[PDB]
Amino acid sequence: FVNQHLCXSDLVEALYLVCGERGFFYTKPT
Amino acid sequence: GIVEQCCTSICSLYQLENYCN
Repeated sequence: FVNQHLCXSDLVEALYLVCGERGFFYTKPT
Repeated sequence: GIVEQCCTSICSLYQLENYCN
């Protein structure tokens, strides 16, 4: 719907509305 | 990392769903 940068509250925005209110976890490998 | 092309450059929404769990 945009095909742009997906980072912070942006990549988060999606993740939140994308995931499905089931929490998530980006990179931060331990 | 998982949020590669996303947090760095362009990305895809379906990719965001993958992170979910």
